[PDB]
Amino acid sequence: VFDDKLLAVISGNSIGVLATIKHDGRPQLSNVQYHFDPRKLLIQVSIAEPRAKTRNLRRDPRASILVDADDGWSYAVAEGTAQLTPPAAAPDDDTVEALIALYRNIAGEHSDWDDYRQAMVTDRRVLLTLPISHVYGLPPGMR
Amino acid sequence: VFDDKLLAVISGNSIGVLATIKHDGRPQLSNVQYHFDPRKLLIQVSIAEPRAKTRNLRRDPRASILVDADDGWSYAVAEGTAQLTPPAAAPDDDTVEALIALYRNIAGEHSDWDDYRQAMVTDRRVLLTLPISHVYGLPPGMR
Repeated sequence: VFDDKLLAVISGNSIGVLATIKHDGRPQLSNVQYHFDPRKLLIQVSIAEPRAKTRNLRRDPRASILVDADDGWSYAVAEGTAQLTPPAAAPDDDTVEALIALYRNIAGEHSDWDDYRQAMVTDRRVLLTLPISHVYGLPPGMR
Repeated sequence: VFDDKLLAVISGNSIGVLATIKHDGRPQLSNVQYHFDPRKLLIQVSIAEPRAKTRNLRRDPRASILVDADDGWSYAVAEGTAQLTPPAAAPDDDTVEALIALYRNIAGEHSDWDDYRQAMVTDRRVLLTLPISHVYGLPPGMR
């Protein structure tokens, strides 16, 4: 279904442009760090619980992330309907535990897990899981 | 002021991620080459009529462009309402002249302007002018 060349771009990077839908219908853009599960074909990112115009994400979870290739203009865009965990509220709740696994997948073992836990709570962190439904873009070539 | 920091990010780059809105309301992402006019605070890009982004802009002109700072992580996002010229129809029309102006600003003096003129018509090129109405993001020093 998906172009392996585009999936390779996603696999060879760890940051991209996340796009969600604001109340007025306009996309909200940001540079985020992500984890890509190549078998389950899903992308995971950590965000603070949205507020104001960005909160619309809660009622319309359609999202996309653009990832840059290593050549001149190539890029891949993963599209899907995001699933969100409730915001982190306790240093040991299910959400934080899930965010610890995400951190491990993206950066590895943290130096002060206790600091991390409180940071997640202070930022009302949400783990956004985006199962990939559509992949498009411009595939890089032999180089 | 703070906006000056976001505008400096935009002024210091020539590529960004354009987000248009699909027929169904979902964001559509792609990258684009651009020229920033500090004089009128405009972002100018060359797009082809048949492309998805152009068709999206013809129905809903709202657009956003995210640009990375020189650190590749900090960024700025320009939000505004796109103004599109009709597609180049004749080698000497105003749309072509506007595209010649853009080419000079982005790449410099073309070797064969007559060839460029023909090319713009063949590709149904359009000049996208995005006056920056609002800017947001996390400029250097905030990440």
